[PDB]
Amino acid sequence: RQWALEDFEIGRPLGKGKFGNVYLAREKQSKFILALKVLFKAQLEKAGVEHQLRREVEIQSHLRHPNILRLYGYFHDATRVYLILEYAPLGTVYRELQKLSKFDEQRTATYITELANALSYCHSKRVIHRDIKPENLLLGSAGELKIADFGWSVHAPSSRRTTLCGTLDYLPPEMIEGRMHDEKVDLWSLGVLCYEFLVGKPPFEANTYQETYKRISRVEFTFPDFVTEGARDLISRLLKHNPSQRPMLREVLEHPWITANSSK
Ligand SMILES: Nc1ncnc2c1ncn2[C@@H]1O[C@H](COP(=O)(O)OP(=O)(O)O)[C@@H](O)[C@H]1O
Ligand SMILES: N#Cc1cc(-c2cc(C(=O)O)cc3[nH]ccc23)ccc1Cl
Ligand SMILES: O=C(O)[C@H]1CCCC[C@@H]1C(=O)O
Ligand SMILES: [Cl-]
Ligand SMILES: [Cl-]
Ligand SMILES: [Cl-]
Ligand SMILES: [Cl-]
Ligand SMILES: [Cl-]
Ligand SMILES: [Cl-]
Ligand SMILES: [Mg+2]
Ligand SMILES: [Mg+2]
Ligand SMILES: [Mg+2]
Repeated sequence: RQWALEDFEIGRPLGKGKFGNVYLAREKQSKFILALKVLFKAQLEKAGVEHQLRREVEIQSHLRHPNILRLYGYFHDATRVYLILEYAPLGTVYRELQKLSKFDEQRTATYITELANALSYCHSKRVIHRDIKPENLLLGSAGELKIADFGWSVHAPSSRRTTLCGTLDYLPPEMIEGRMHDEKVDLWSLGVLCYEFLVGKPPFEANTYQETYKRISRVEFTFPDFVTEGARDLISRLLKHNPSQRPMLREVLEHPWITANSSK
């Protein structure tokens, strides 16, 4: 029913967020292990992001998919808001990529398949994530990808602007430009992730914000020699300036490079 902080024993920090921290926690009666995303009311209020927090909570609450992190509940006290999340025990894809440097084709196709299944479910409800990046991709007990952090999620179509000075690396041209956008934004982010998984760095990475913006807007990227023909084909289809030219998620799931390398 109605949770309070006294119902949990808090453990180690699991990760740092923009508006507070995520902690491992145990519900006192059941001993059930979960993650508490803690946000500071004063920081949320100064930034004026309460409306986006309401969307994170309302959207994530109603999603039910094995590759989407569950949001079980929420509560608040005088200074903080607490999101009760499903705990992802194998950490982030971000950490996995720092350890391994780059992923082989099998691990990449498997993660892309899991991501495409999760996004296909979101898009069936016109929910667009818009913040698909390695730090927001968690790993379950079976090493399965779980999409998390619905902080920027909205119902499609939308023209809302997400980050003002944060990383642009995963954003499509229509989002960085402030244009109307839809489900196709997640398809572009899928292409950026596929490239980063195989190469170790996102395709439009640059020293400055303006140079990253320029690269994204002109779709300026090249492949290192080791990237195979099949991976180049899928990435080139996803990274199209025109969102209408981006494939459907069923086309990604049936791509010959995906079917040849996916774990299933
Ligand atoms: N349920 C979870 N299980 C494990 N680690 C988590 C969980 N949720 C978040 N984290 C960790 O905390 C970080 C921040 O959480 P996130 O929800 O993305 O916050 P923010 O909206 O501030 O980005 C993640 O990038 C990850 O490192
Ligand atoms: N549970 C919960 C929750 C609480 C707030 C909130 C409440 C108040 C309040 O009722 O006083 C003040 C606030 N300032 C920033 C957030 C915020 C927003 C979302 C959720 Cl999910
Ligand atoms: O910290 C959060 O969960 C969200 C609060 C609303 C604004 C966006 C923000 C985020 O995920 O970046
Ligand atoms: Cl605002
Ligand atoms: Cl380690
Ligand atoms: Cl919305
Ligand atoms: Cl140039
Ligand atoms: Cl241009
Ligand atoms: Cl070549
Ligand atoms: Mg995050
Ligand atoms: Mg977030
Ligand atoms: Mg990097």
